[PDB]
This record gives sequence, structure tokens and C-alpha cells, in this order.
Amino acid sequence: KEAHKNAVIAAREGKLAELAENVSGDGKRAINYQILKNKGLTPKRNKDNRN
Amino acid sequence: KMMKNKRGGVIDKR
Amino acid sequence: SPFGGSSHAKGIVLEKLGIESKQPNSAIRKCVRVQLIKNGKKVTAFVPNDGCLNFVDENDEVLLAGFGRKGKAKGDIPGVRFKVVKVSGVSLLALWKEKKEKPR
Amino acid sequence: KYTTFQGSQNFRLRIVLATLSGKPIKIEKIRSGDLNPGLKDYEVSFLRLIESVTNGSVIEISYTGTTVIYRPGIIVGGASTHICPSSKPVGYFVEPMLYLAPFSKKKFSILFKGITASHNDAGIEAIKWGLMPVMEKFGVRECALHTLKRGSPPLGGGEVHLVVDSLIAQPITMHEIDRPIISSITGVAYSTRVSPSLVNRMIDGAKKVLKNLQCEVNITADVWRGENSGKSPGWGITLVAQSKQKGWSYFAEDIGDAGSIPEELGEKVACQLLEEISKSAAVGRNQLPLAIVYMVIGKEDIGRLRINKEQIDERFIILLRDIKKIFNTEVFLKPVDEADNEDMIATIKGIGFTNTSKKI
Amino acid sequence: VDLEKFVPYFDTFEKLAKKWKSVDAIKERFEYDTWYELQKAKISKQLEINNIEYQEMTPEQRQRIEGFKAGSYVRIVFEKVPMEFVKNFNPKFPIVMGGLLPTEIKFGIVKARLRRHRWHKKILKTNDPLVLSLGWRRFQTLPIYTTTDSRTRTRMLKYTPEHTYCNAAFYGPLCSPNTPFCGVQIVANSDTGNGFRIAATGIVEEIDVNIEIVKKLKLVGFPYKIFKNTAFIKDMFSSAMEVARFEGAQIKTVSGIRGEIKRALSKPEGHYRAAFEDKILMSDIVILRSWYPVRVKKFYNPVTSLLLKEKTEWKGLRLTGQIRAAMNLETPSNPDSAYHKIERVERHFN
Amino acid sequence: AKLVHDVQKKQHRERSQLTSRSRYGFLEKHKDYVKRAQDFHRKQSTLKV
Amino acid sequence: FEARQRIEEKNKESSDYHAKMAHIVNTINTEEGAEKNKYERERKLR
Amino acid sequence: QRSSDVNERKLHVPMVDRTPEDDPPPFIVAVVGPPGTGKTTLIRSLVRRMTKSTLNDIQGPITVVSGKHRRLTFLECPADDLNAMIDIAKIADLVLLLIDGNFGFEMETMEFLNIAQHHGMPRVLGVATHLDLFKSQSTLRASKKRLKHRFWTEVYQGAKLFYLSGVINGRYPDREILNLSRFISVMKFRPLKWRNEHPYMLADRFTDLTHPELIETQGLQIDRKVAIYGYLHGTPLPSAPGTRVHIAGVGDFSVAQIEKLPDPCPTPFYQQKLRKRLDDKDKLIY
Amino acid sequence: SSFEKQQIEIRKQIEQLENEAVAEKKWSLKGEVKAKDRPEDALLTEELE
RNA sequence: GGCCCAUUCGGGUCUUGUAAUUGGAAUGAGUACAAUGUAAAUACCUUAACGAGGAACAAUUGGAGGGCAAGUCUGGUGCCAG
Ligand SMILES: Nc1nc2c(ncn2[C@@H]2O[C@H](COP(=O)(O)OP(=O)(O)OP(=O)(O)O)[C@@H](O)[C@H]2O)c(=O)[nH]1
Ligand SMILES: [Mg+2]
Ligand SMILES: [Mg+2]
Ligand SMILES: [Mg+2]
Ligand SMILES: [Mg+2]
Repeated sequence: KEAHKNAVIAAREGKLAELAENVSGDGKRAINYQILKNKGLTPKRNKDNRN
Repeated sequence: KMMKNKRGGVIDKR
Repeated sequence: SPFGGSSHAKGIVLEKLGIESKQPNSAIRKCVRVQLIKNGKKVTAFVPNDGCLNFVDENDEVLLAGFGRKGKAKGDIPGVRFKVVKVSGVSLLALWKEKKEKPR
Repeated sequence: KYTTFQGSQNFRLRIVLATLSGKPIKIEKIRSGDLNPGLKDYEVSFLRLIESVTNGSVIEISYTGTTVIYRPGIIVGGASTHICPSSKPVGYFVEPMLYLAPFSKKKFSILFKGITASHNDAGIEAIKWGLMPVMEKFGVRECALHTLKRGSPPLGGGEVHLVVDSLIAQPITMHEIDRPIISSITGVAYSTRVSPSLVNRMIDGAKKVLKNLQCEVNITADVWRGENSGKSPGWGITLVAQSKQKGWSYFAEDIGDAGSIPEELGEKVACQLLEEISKSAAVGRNQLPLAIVYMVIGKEDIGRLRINKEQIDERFIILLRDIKKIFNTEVFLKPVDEADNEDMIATIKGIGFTNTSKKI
Repeated sequence: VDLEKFVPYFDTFEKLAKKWKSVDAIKERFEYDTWYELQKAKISKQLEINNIEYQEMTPEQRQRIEGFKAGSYVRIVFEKVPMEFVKNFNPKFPIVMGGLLPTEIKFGIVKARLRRHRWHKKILKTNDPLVLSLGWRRFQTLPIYTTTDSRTRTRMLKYTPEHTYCNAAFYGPLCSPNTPFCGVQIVANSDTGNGFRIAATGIVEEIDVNIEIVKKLKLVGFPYKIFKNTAFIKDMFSSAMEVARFEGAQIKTVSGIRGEIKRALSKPEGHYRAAFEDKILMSDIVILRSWYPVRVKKFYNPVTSLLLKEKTEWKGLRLTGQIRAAMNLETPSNPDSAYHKIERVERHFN
Repeated sequence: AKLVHDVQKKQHRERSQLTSRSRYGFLEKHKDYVKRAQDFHRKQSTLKV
Repeated sequence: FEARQRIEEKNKESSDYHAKMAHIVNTINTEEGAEKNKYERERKLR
Repeated sequence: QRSSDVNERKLHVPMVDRTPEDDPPPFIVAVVGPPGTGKTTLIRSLVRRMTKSTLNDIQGPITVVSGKHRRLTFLECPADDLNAMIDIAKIADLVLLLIDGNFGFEMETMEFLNIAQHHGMPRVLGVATHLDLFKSQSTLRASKKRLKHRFWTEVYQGAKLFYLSGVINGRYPDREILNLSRFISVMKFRPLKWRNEHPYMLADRFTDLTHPELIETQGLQIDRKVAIYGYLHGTPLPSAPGTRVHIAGVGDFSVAQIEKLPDPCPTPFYQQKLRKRLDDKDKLIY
Repeated sequence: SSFEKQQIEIRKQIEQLENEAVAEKKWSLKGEVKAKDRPEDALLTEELE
């Protein structure tokens, strides 16, 4: 049981480390794609409409 | 049904 | 013309008359009482849906437009002729899609 | 800490003002030197009325009963019934509720049971025709006191229903710097468990004094008979002088005791109405305490009320001092520019009070 | 003499009668274009009256009534101020002072309509600390998100809705209804990361001293003997005494077959008889819907950034996910609650 | 679909029989019960005739 | 006893809600419909 | 039917403006931006034009007479603190939103806008800096156009967005700063519900009035008596002591004493009262 | 100092809350309770509706 | 198996579907060395290198239909209807 628990905790810790990998080394925080385009909630649209 | 939704109350110590 | 010559009319939200109706997304729930600022007359207007009902709260400025119904609907309340198109200078549809925030 | 007061004096007002302000108060040295010290039964009942219409209030009475500490809550209201002790009539308890009802979360629908008249306290018709109209002037559009059953002393047995359907943010700013013109005199002569002749004998007595006036006089004969006539015999009269130009009113009231002449009571009350008119400028002496409070809890604006030289008595001063102790507001009195009379203008700045208990 | 006596003092009856034999002394008594402009005129008139009256009052009388009017440069003295404010004073950080109305002083349950911010990554959880900004004040609270269930009750929610408003109840200084606010989970720079820090947006709807949030509690039992409509159920209750309390209660199966708790069986303890509108199966599970009250935690942690030396690493109660990580605790999980793919065999009958 | 997000029209997944009750079989839902009730009423109708 | 009280309270509450909802719907139809028809005829007159 | 539509736009909700008729307070101008975007240099550049006196160091609010009857208070909000970004957002009459054009929008720039929108939107001016870092004019124009249009989503369409190229001697170009001073003067402030219902003031100085002997006989731990100066805003403050008041980041306190002092930076229009341009002697700084 | 004293009190208040969020929820809080899950004779005292 | 017509019952026609895997080519927006240009300079024209598989190098707007829960509400003549 302890072996299973350690595996689950380690998996979460690795995922948290992976999320921490995303933060830029430089101090400045840039707005992500969602904030920039501000597309909000839209339906799912086909790719054929793109052209 | 009176006590259901009350928090205060007159505390008489006489 | 319903607004005395205007295509849209400014108004002040007085009360959400259907706030206590049990059935969600009912026609009554989408009705809000509005006072036209031009002449002070009280009227009833439609909100697009209960989701848009959250953005509207008392004493806001609202731009009203005629509510045109193509055909009779089972749950409609005939007599309500107006729909809210903007609140606090922002489109409800824009707020409803999370493309804007209501400025207070 | 606590705003401290002395004695039973102004008990209801001090409790009422604390509730409106939200400031805790302490009242001490209540009848310390009496053989029976402390609160009276009707005062304890009045506190029981306060807790029933508010929520979160703490009211602790000393072991000896001579000190009360009150920490007001929020005005909630709702539907309830109050059993008035025989020591005081319903009007003793209905009157303070007029100060709080329009600023409640839920509508006040209170059923009061007990004696419906007395020599010292407000009557049913005094509230209906004398005080409630003042509330209507201040923005309380819908208020009603229904008389389901009348109860005369000593055995009482009456029943009245107070319903204030109008909930408002705060009283409007008042502006009355003139002397209202009286256009007609109205009134109600009522009697319980006695012959109909008595109510007619009052109106003859009252009409005797008022017939010299140049206005119409129409006094109602509201005789109560049957199951709803209460448990004891009693009779009384209430006269109201009305000014339809701005809906102002002045009134006088008194009831009859055993062995008293109905004609004399009609004459006495008719005389008192004229005396009240002579002593009034814009409101009666018995309406003045009600009007001033609604001025204090108005918006942050200067309201103006015209008052007479006679209305400034010992009672008037103790009211203003109590208000300042609670609200820190000062009433500014200035003379009018006229020379026909000695009236002043009482100018008060509202505290910007708002009905925050009401859900939006 | 006193206001308890409503009726005012009057002279003796015979004196008044003589006084009022003659009634001569009192005989003397007997366009804007738009609605918008009419309102503005009413406001301007009242503001004009204020200016006129204050001019009539003396300068000392004026200050006594209206108080120190805006634009005045004033010196205000305070006592019992924390020493850390004087010591850890940085002129770069502003000192903002705001007056409080009587309601702001009171503490109680604040009812608000609240939504997760659209740019916030994660949804908010009940009883999860959230730094709120009401009026002049900033503080950390534990809010409870609720739903009306078609305007019948205040039911506790587990999380904020993904893309809409939900009712929220939290304990804090009372504020007037219709006051908007915003919420943040983290204020310290160390924990800032890269995401958007504005978590919740909402508006206060009501103020109360108490609230009756309630959470659905379902009692589950299973059938062990079935006779057409009637069936005997087990595992719902522990003793026959409990069953008697719930006799006549409304119950149903997963299939939707409605029934009633008829009687408690003498043997074994806790078993009871029920009747259903139609015959139930052994595989079915019977449910009794019931409601259990929930209490708001009275937690108040004002954000005193200026008192701290750093002024930018204020930290309070942590989030549940952070707490679990620190003590290396697995996220609680129930195997039965997990969803699996369901393949249905074609239904045939004799 | 007018004035309805795709989030509102999200599938709600179906639950399964408890492991303790796995022996008794598949947990019947409303659609399964309708099959039983309809079949029984059909047979009883013919038998009554 | 408690079962009796709950049923009577629930029935009373339900009846009031239906009356209240009917009232607000009926009054809206009558007053706003009158203006709706009253406006429409002027447009017809025009 | 344009006339009817135009007349409609003139209509709003009737409101009460509590701004005093005589001697109104200086307006609070909050300079907000990411760290290193040029908050300090902009304040120095603006103050120099408005006063002709250059400040080597700026700390706390800075009051200047920018017009014949207009006074302004500039405040540099700490860019690393979110708690600061909240309480200025509740009092700022004008917000100079600095944006790094080369880098683009940042989180804290967007975070402040969301805070302001929910707590009462003030007047917002967008100021774009670091445009000299661009090497090509073509990309500069596209970058400028993208920033303006996104900025028009957060703030009402047609909102003014400025452009500052580079810094010389720690100052922006003199002409461009002149335009900034121009648009600040013409702009009009509308009342806000929360600012018109409470009294508030931004502290101009801070002072400790505790006796030094008390600090010794008992210790530094002893609570301190403090006097705070500043201009009053919003509704009038009651004269009598004991009024309950909240200081952001400290707690709730009661006013022990209060008194009015003569204006340290009086507006010239008042003095002359005791078509014409502002005199050079008339403009003051505090 | 007075500020330090209340910080200690808050730190005590934070610590207990951190433990409650970790602790397993009471039986009533858990949805779909069963006779085995809850304590015996609990329903008698709780006064549910 | 797809599609078409048809109120109705049904009728007509045939290479179709993938919500499967996979290959090498083409180039523009951009990132940009130059020269030409001009009083100088911007701009135009011309021109090295780099520049695509979620080609995430991530155009939208509007409309018509569905379907799902141990979910919630309402009216009833069980299991239904809204
Ligand atoms: N190239 C360029 N540099 C600029 C510009 N505006 C500011 N800077 C530089 O940015 C640096 C920081 O300027 P500051 O005025 O201190 O900005 P700040 O907001 O006060 O920065 P902090 O106080 O540290 O948070 C200075 O070295 C300036 O030279 C600009 O338009 N172009
Ligand atoms: Mg700086
Ligand atoms: Mg655009
Ligand atoms: Mg390919
Ligand atoms: Mg495109």
C-alpha cells in the first residue's frame, strides 16, 4: 500500500514540476493566448470555413 | 419554528 | 414608433419581476421592468436568458430595442415588446460570451 | 463602548434610535429609588417585540432589573403576533414600530392583541389619521392599521393588524416652511358594548364648539356591537383637522371613563383640537417627535420644518439631546422672516441613512 | 416631561372652554422638455438649498453641521496605531484612508452573486480561502457557493460553475447591497507564478446575521425480499427505532420507481417494509432524499500588508491542494464514484 | 440551439452498479425499467382479453 | 404530527406561488398588450 | 432619424455629484504599469512641464497646479505589489496605463484594468513606451495598431492611447509631454457611486507624535500616536472626533482629533478671486 | 507587540483550519450515506427533514 | 452502406465513408544582409540568408436540430405529461 501511495504522490509532484517548467526565467509576465485574442466562449466551427 | 432562524435573544438574569 | 421615433431607447432598470419564478429559463424570469428616461414611462423588456439576467441589476442604464417575434411560442408572454441590447454601455451578448466585463 | 442613558425616561425612543443607528446603548438607573425598581412589565414586553422584528440583537437585563444593555441587530420584520399586557394598550407598541417598519428586510405584518385605548397613549384613530399620514408625506406610500376587534379597558379584548407594505431606502427630504391651511374637520366617535346614543351625544358636544368655525365638520359614529366589540364597555372620540392642500393633519383624542358625560368628552376634545391648532405651525405637538426622527435618518441634505414657539417645550428639548447622543446630529433653529407669528424653521441635515437590510 | 406619554399636556377643561368661546385667534388658519431634465432640476434645486443655508450659518456653525468639506487640507490624529506601521513605513506605498458607514462596522454573513473570472485557469472550491476586496477593506474568507434549485432552497455547491454566476455566502464586514467586488487567491509575489491572479468577480446581494445553507444527504438501502409492489429493505437504517422516525417517508429506486416506508420489521434490527408503484428488482438501489444543514466558518484574516516589513509577501491560510502537497497526502477518491463505460446487452423477455 | 453554450449541453456520464452488489447484476436505469413495464403490460393486456 | 404540518405548509406555499405567478403574468398581458394594440392601430392609421 | 438617436445618447441615470462647488480637491492620477516601464520618468517629465522644476527623486503623492482651477496628484503604484494595485484602483480619478510597446501587454496591466472595472471604472489613458526599441517602421505601425485595438476592448472604443519614443536625460520628448498635459486638462470626470458616498483622502505626509520618553520607559513595542495630512475627497467628513475610519493595509481606527489647515498648494483661481493664461508664479508644487 | 499578539492568534486559527480541510468529512457531509458508514443510532439525534 | 423524392404507404439510384495511417514537393505572411532611391531621409522597385503539419504561422458571423444524470421544478386518471 505504501508503494502505491509513493507512486501517486510522485506522479503529482512530477506534474507540478512540469507546470513550474512553464514559468519564464525572465521576470516579465506576458499575457497568454486566451487573454490576447479574447475570443471568449464560441461554438465549435469547421475548418472548411477557414477558406 | 420560532428558534429556527434566530441568533440573538433577550437574556434575562433577574 | 414604439420609442417615440427612436430605434433604441435608454432606460433605468427598476426590478427583475420574474426573479422568484421556479421554472428556470421561463418567459417570466426573462422579464425586467424598465423606466424610459426620455419620458419616465415604465415598460417591460426581455432579457436574452437567465444567464444574461445576472448581468442586469437594479439602477443600471439599459438600451432597449423592439422584440420581434416571427411566430407564436407556447410559453411567450405577449405584450412585452422590448429586449435589452446593452447594459452599462456594454452589449449583453458580449458579456454573455465572456468577451467583456461590465464596467461599474 | 456603550452610549449610556439614565432612567426609564424615553425608553422606546432610545431603543428605537439605537436600532436605526446600529450603535449599542446602555440604559441604567431605571427607577432605582422606587419600591419596585427596574423595568415595568410593558417595557420588558416591548423589548420582546424588538427582538422579534430584528435579528442578531443582544438584550441583557441586570439581575436587579435596573440596567439594560442593547446591541442592535438588523431590522428583518416578518409576520408575527404580539400579546400586549394589560398595563399598556396596543398603541404603546404600535407607535415605535412605525419608526422601523419602512426600513425592514421583509414587510411588517404584526398582529397586536390587548386593550386598544388609554388616557395617556396613542389610540387606533390617532395612528391611522394622525401619524401614518405624516409617514405618507415622507415616502411611506402603503401603510395600514386594520381594526379587527376593539378592546376598551379594563378587560380589553381588542385586535389590530399593522401592515406596512412600502419598503424604502430612506425618508425623502422634507420642505415645509409655511403654515398649512385647515380646510375641514373630521373625526371618529366610537363606542363598545353600550347604546348607540352615546356616540351621537359626543358629536353634539363636539359640534357645539366647532360650529363657530367656517369649515365643514363631519364626525363619524363608529359604534361597535357584537362579538367584535371587545370584552368591556367603553367609548371615546377622535377629531382630526385636515389640510388637503399638502395632506397635513392635526388631531386630538380622549376616551370616556365610568360616570362621565358623553357631551363633556365631546366638548373637551373639541376644545383640545383648537388648542393643538393654536400650538402648531406645520405639525401637531404629538406628531413632532415622529417627524424629527425621519428628518435625522434622511439623505445627506438639509430638510426644513416649520415649528411654533409653543412646540419647543421640555419634551422637545429632551428629544433633541437624545438624538445628538446617538446620531451626533444638531438641529438648527432659525427665526422666520414674518412678523404675524413667532415661528421658527428647524433645519436638520440627514445622516445618509439607507435601508441595507432589504435584499436587492 | 417624557415621550412615553404620547398625549401632550393640556390646560384645564374649563379654562380651555373659556379660552375657546371665541375662535377668532385661530380663524386665520382656516416645465422641462424631458423626464431626465426634470430629475436633474430636482437635484440641482436641493443642492442649491444646501449652499444657501450653509452660507447663512456661521463658519464655525457650518463646520459643526456639515463637517470638513472635500478639498479641505486637514490634519487627523490617530491613537493606538501599530508600531510596525511607523517602523515599517515606505513612502512609495500609499496610505489610503476611507470613512466607514454604520453598516461597514457590523460583521455578519454576506450574500453575494459570484462567478469565476473568465481568464482564471481553475474553478474555485467551497471552504477554500479567497482574498476579497469589499469597499475600502481587504481580507481573506472561506466562502460557500450555493444554488437555489429552482428557487426552493439554498443548496451547497462543491465548486463554482465553469462559466456563470452562483450564489456565495461568506462571513465578513457587512456592506450595502449592490456593492461590487473582486477576489484573488494569492497576493504574495513568491506564489504569483505566471497566471492571471484575479480569481472571482461578483456583487453583494444581501446582508444577514445567519444563513441556512443545506446539503443533500441521501440514505441508501438495498432490497433483500420482494413481493410484487411490496419489498423489504436493508442497510438504510441501523435499528427499528430509526425507521419509526422515517415511517411514511418518500423513497425511490435508481430506476425511478417511487415508494414509501410502511413499517419497521421486528427482525432483524433496521430492516423495514416498503411498497412501490411497481415491482422492483434485487439489483435496484433505494434512495431516501434528505437535507442536512451546513454552517459557514467564521474566519476573518484582514490583509495587513503595510504592517509587514516586506509588504509584498503577505500569506494567509493556504489552499487545499497546497496543503495536501506539503503533507504528501493523496487526493481523496472513492472507487465507486468513478465513471466507467457501460455496455448494455440487448433486452429480451420470455 | 439559440442562446445556449456548448458547455450547457454537456454529457452527464452514467453511473454503474456497486462492487458490493456486482453479483446481483446490472444497475437498471429508467430506460431499462420502461422496457420491463411495457413488456409486462403487453402480456397482461393479452391475458386479460 | 410533523408530517401533517409539513404537508399543509407545502400545499399553502404552492398555492400562493401559483396565484402570484398568475397575477404578474395576467397584469402584464392586459396592460402591456393594450399599449401593444394601441400602438399597432396608430401604425395602421398612419 | 438621427436627431432622436442623438437626443437619446444625452440621457443617463440621474446622479448626485458631491464634488464641492468651491475649492475642489486635486484629482488623483495613478501611474500604473509593469516594472521598468517608465513610471518614474513619466512623472518627472510631466511635473517638469507643469511646474518647470525637475525632481531628482519621487516618493509618495505629488501635487501640482496643472490648470487655472485644476490640481492633480500623481501617485506611482508599486508594480510588484497587487495589494497596492487594489487600493489605488478604488481612489484614482485618472489612471495613466503604461504599456511596453516592444514587449506588449502584460498580466499586471490587464489585472489592474479588471480591478478598476469591477470597483468603478475611472478615466484611463494608455501610454505606450519603448517604441524606440523597434528597428523597422512597418512593424512599429503594426505593433502600435494591435495595442490600440486590444486597449479599445478593455476601455471604451476610441480611448486615447499615447506613444512615447525614447528618454533623453531621463525625460521624454518635451512636445509629446506637452500633449499629455493637454489631454489631462480637457478630460472630464464623471461621478462614481462609491467615491460619492464615502469620505476618503490620500495621505501627503506621515508623522509620529509619540513622546520619545514613552518609547524608552516602556519600549518600542508601545503603540504610537500618528498624525496624517492630506486633501479630503468625496462626501464631507464629520467634524466631531470619534468617527470610525479604515486605513488600507493597517486596520480600523477612530479619529482622535481633526483640524483644518491652510491649503499648501492653493489654486490661483481662488487667489485672484480674493482667456488669461496661467502665470509662471502661479503654478506650484507640493 | 499588539500586532504580533493577534498574528499568533491568527496563526493558531489557520493551523486548525488547515487540519479540518485535510480531515475526513463527517458522515452527514458525505453524500449517499449508508447504515454502516454512519454511527449507530445517529439519525435519532440529528433531526433531519 | 451513402444519397434523392414522397402528407400517407413507400418508391428511385450507385463507389461511397473514415471521428484511420502515411510521402515528398510549392510558397506567402513574417525574421531580414544589401544596393537603388532622396538636399538628407521615409516610401516605391530590385535582391542574399532563414521562414509549415495542430502547416498552434490557431478569420469570424448567423441559423436549424439533437442527445445525456442515482440532477432539479410543476400538473395529473400508478410507470405519464410539461
Ligand atoms: N529605450 C527606452 N527606455 C525607456 C523608455 N521609458 C523608460 N525607459 C527606461 O526604463 C528604465 C526604467 O525607467 P523608470 O522610470 O525607472 O520606470 P519605473 O516604472 O519607475 O521602474 P521601477 O520603479 O523600478 O518599478 C530607465 O532606465 C529608462 O531609461 C523608453 O521609451 N525607451
Ligand atoms: Mg519608479
Ligand atoms: Mg476589434
Ligand atoms: Mg500530409
Ligand atoms: Mg485573418
